[PDB]
Amino acid sequence: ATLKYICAECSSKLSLSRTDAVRCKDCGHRILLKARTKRLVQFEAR
Amino acid sequence: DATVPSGRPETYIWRYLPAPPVCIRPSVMMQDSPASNEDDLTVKLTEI
Amino acid sequence: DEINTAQDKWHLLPAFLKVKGLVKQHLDSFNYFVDTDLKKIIKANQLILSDVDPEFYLKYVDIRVGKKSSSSTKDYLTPPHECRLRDMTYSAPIYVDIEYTRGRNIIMHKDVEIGRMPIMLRSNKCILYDADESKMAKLNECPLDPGGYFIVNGTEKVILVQEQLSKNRIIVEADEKKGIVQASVTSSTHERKSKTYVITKNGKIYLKHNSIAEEIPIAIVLKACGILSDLEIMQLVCGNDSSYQDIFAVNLEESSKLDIYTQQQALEYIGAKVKTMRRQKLTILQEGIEAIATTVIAHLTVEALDFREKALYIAMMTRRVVMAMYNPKMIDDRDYVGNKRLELAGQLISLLFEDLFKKFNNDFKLSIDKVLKKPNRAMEYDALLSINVHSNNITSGLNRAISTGNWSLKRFKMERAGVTHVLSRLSYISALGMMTRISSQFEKSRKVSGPRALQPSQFGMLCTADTPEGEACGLVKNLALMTHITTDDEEEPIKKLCYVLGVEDITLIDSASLHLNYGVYLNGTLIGSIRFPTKFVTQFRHLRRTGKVSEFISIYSNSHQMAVHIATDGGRICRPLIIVSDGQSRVKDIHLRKLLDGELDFDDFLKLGLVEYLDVNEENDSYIALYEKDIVPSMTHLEIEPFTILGAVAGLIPYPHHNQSPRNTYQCAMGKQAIGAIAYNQFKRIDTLLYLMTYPQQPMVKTKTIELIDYDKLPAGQNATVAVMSYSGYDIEDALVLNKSSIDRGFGRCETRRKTTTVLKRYANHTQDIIGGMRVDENGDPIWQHQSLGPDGLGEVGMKVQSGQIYINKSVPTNSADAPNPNNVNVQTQYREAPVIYRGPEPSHIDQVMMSVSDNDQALIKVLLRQNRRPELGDKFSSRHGQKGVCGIIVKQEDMPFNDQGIVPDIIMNPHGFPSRMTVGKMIELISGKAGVLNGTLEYGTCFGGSKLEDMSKILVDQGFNYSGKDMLYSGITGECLQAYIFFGPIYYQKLKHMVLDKMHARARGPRAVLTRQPTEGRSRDGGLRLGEMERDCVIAYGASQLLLERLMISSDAFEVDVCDKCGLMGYSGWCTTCKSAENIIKMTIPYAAKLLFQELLSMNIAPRLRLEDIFQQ
Amino acid sequence: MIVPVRCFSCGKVVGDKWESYLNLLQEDELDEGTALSRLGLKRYCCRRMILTHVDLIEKFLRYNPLE
Amino acid sequence: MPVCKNCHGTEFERDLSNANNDLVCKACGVVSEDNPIVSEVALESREATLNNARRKLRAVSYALHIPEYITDAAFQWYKLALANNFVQGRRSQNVIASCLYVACRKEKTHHMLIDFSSRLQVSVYSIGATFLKMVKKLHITELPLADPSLFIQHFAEKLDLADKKIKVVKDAVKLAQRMSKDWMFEGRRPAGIAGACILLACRMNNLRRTHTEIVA
Ligand SMILES: [Zn+2]
Ligand SMILES: [Zn+2]
Ligand SMILES: [Zn+2]
Ligand SMILES: [Zn+2]
Repeated sequence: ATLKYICAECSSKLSLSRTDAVRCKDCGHRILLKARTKRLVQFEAR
Repeated sequence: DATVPSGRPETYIWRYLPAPPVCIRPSVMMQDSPASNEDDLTVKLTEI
Repeated sequence: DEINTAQDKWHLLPAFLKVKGLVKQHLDSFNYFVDTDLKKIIKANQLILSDVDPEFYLKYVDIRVGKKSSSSTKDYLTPPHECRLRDMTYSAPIYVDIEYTRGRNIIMHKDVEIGRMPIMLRSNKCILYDADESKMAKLNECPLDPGGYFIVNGTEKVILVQEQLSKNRIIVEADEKKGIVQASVTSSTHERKSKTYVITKNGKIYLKHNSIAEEIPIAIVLKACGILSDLEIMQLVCGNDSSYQDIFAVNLEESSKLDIYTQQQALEYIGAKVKTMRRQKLTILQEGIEAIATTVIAHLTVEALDFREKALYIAMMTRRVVMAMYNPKMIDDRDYVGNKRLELAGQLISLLFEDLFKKFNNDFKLSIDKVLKKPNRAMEYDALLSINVHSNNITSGLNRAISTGNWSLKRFKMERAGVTHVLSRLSYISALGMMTRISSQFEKSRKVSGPRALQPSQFGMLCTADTPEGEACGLVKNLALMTHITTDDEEEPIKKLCYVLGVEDITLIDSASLHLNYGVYLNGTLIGSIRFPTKFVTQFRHLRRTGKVSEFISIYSNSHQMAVHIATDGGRICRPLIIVSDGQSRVKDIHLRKLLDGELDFDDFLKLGLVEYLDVNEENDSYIALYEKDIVPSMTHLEIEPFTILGAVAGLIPYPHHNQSPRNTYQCAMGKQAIGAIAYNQFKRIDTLLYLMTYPQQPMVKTKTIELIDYDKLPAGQNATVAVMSYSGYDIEDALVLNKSSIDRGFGRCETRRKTTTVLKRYANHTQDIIGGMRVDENGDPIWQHQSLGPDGLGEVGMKVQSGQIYINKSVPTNSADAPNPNNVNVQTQYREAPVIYRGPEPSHIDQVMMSVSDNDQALIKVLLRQNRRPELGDKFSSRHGQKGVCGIIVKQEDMPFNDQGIVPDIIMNPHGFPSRMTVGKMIELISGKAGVLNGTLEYGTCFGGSKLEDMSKILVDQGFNYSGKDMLYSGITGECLQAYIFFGPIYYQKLKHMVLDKMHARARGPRAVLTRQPTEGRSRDGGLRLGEMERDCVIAYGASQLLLERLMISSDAFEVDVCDKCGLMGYSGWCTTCKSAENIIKMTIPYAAKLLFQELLSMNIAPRLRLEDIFQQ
Repeated sequence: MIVPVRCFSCGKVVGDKWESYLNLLQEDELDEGTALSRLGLKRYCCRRMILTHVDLIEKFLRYNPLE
Repeated sequence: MPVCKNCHGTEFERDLSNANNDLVCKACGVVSEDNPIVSEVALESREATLNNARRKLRAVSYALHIPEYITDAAFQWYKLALANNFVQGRRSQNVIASCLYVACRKEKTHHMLIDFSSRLQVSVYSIGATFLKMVKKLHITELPLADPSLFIQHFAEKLDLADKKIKVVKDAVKLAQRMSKDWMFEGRRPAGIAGACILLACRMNNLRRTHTEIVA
């Protein structure tokens, strides 16, 4: 959710330290995305 | 014609070798890391 | 509804493809490999011993993939799509049993791992193999990827099917001057080897074999072939009376004038003139030194012990060459497929593999050597796990190979290039598009006119549409929909089986023979030329379609050449269609109800003897009709369907048969470049450059082929309302023109997912690289030069991100580049940072970023950007019909017509496009479309068929539009009746690559190349353009000097050189440097390119010392 | 991906009808245009997109992040 | 590094926007350059044996699938001891081994000496002695430190079954560090206490495995 990133398969939210671990907690799976901010953004529809 | 320099066709065999200026054939730079790209003339004559 | 001959045949090709997949050609090969090949390939070398240790050996037995003997299917392996993100190679380890010797009483087997095999998607051993819609989902990959390609390093590559000149059969080609080069070049396992033959001069004919010395009188060799006849020798190759009598005899003359009785003489004339044994095992130096190689020099094909087989074979070669050596034509040309046998992916992988593994074993001997050098105590200890250290040159080397595109074969020392490609994903079509493409090779230099024409025999067995201009090092072709490529079958059964028909051994034959009937040939090898050819062929072809040796192992006869041919050869093109039974088909029209019922399958026709695969030569014998409507009892076969003629891509063309082939060419070549759905997996995969379409739509009309490849489920294009008119005289040539507040309403809208990748690599300095950032001065805000990232200091999801800024910050240490020592105190803290700017001509967004790692345990970030391009002016819209066009001026709304329902002709094309370029299929297709929208149907109109036109009129007239597409309209500007009715109605247009916004490029002052300091090359790196010779010479003819003096002088390289009148050379500053001078120098201007030219010259030995003159003073 | 809100020419609201259309196709076996005939599209331009526009977005949802 | 010819600005910003690529200081407005130049497109006593050194190294190195990286790192160490002439009078295997070993130890990656020593006849007092000696002649000191938390992962990859193991892994770790806490961790092989915790949590995982399969 609000926190930093997500698994690939687990879709399990997780946060991480630096030079820490590539694995998530629950997944024996590696790759992970980065969650979208709470920061406001803008488009214009036209 | 033998005016001076051409001082007779004792020129036409190599007794001394002009080395190409560095500016002509640069060793490609190190470009992010320790990999340093050679250049053939540099390498060949530098074996000469 | 009873089944109808008009309707029924159509269900076949799909039902044909329903089971046997669209691409088996990369599949069943690769599958065949992982069973047949390796189980045989090691069975070649199962045993190795170094020269030492009388009692030792290493005995191979088992080869498998993905089974350690636990379960049947591999228990687990990494998911392929997931792997596509990790940049790994998607592969399975090898498991191998070897029982072997080490020391007293061992002879012990285990399961061993030589390494991993780079497997292929949707193979036997694939994960996705037998996967239904769920393992798809959970395994995060689209069902509709056709498969049949490899993936290595996370990129995606395909072995392109390599067409190879057919191998090991006699080809003889007449040629001007010369004397008609003949050849047969044979390869089996070891030693692919070529032997040409030809006349030298004026009837005087000799052997060239690069093995032999050269130029050997042939009939002399024919004696050396063991036949002593000297009568039949003529009589065999010659004929009876006719012409041939004299023609060959001159040979016999010069054959007679020297020697005779080969038994020593001739034979050891060859052993006398020949290359040496190459040192060792010249113990065979003899008269029979050649007698060994007499069998093996040219042909591995036969060998055996006495020569009469091989002899009479060679004689037969002599026959055909003296035959048309009598008269031109009457010669084989390399055009028809029968002389070109392509070989699919699987076989190539073995050929490559077995030699890799070859080098492996060979050096593994060398490995165990250093074990048995020095016998301290008792050394056994198997030295097996040393296979690890010695492994994976097989594995990783093979990766490097398949990724390279260049294969090095150290057995043959033969190296082929451009063997693979990056899979092209611009569409869904593109994927399977470059799959099922065919590369050519060889054909000497280009100017030979051979690699040019597209022949009649090409019918149905190669796409009649796309053969694009990418010729270069080869020739690109395509399979049709239905092409089976029959692999090798087997030999001995057909050999002794033909004998079961009662054919006679060569040995039982009358010497003078060829007079009687025609001939029999196995793969080009004659046996008896049995009597009674017809009923022979009938029975045989029957036996195939009935009891044995199905598919190929075909038969075809000849008159001109008296023969008949049966081959087991692999790598051949085959096509199905229906045998006529007497006057009509074998299906009896009720059997397709016995098909559509659901219990038939396919090949049931084959095994039950209805239809089967064919061949060029084969079908060149047979007689086929088009439709069941036209059928004659004199016929033989009949096609299932006409529309199998065009291939996958070409099937997209609606009503192809109404359009000139020049159009189907460009339309196929471009169609692969359209943009659209890709695949369901879309948004979970990350590509370097991957387009898409915002609102895809089904093309209003269907070509039956589209339903076959499941095309429309992945549409690429727009179903558009189009008028044909001259409106807004911007139209002119091929320029289209659009509607605003349509594209505004949305239309044609695009997104481009691009990517950037960064490998964080650690350093022997024991110092990694840091991703930190986000300085944020003033507390005010992260600096606009940077900003934009987030607390992590990396690009944020979904943010407008602009040129000059950084979406990813990579930094390495400055001391990281150098040689570390284990002496340190505090600061690694020095970091040279090279955060990569996103350059570009417009805004962009980041919707995905990935922090992940490869096998080697080092941090990695591969991210992607997307920007939605509005299909603005300059872009390329096409017709799917062969109209390549660029959108011109865009019109707001009010203008362009409306008419009765006020519909707006969204895309208004040009009249002069069609007629003089002449393509009616688009035009009629329109009518088909405006029909389709009525009764509310997707509509056929497939090739040679589908929807008739005449009905569609009645289909419109009831709803009250013209029986043409024509209609009144009203001036978009002036608002009144248009003078001429306008054909228009909905059609389907699409947007290609070549977005204008990429290619618009300009350079004010850009970089200069290290060497020439001029305008760095191309686009990308940076700008600057190319004025070449041919273009340059133009400006001469205008007499303009100053355009040159500006052009190749000032703004190319603006440069001064310091030169000296005395001893003219190029110095600098204050010296001529040959003469210590500081005086005579004249500062002046020359192209820096020119200085470069001098110094090069003068760097070699030469001097163009200059002379100077007053510019003024006359 | 979605029914486009309006057709590229008419610019009548399309979106409303896609749902109800598919409803009228699944239940109530009935002819395509005849449906749209009483569904309120009397002009083909609009009509195509109802006859057209394969619905992908669900075929995407297979790959949704949470699965 | 340089400074403006006039404004005496030392801070240089290179505008790549317009594709001129022109560097100027925000203090002047004058570029100091035009169009930056850019690139385009074994007989020795020691060095031959160095090609041998990487060769044998690179060969024997990744048989364990150790990082291509770390191998490169250790090579320079072999050159280091080569300078000290530590490489003279002893079996090359014991040397090349120790060389690699100091790297992975320094990088604290999951391998064990007793583990790594096995690719030969080694009594492990051989290599351990060697490594010990090159330490006597090298002032490299504290870096090679160890914990089982490394090893247990690479162990689990050999333990099969499912991913409860991973859950179990977290089990062992809390176990492990507690055993480090309970002060019995010291003076014994990391492999032993490692497989110890692995067992104990597998017994916590209600599975049937064997000490054999563990010491494996
Ligand atoms: Zn996870
Ligand atoms: Zn001078
Ligand atoms: Zn409309
Ligand atoms: Zn300045």
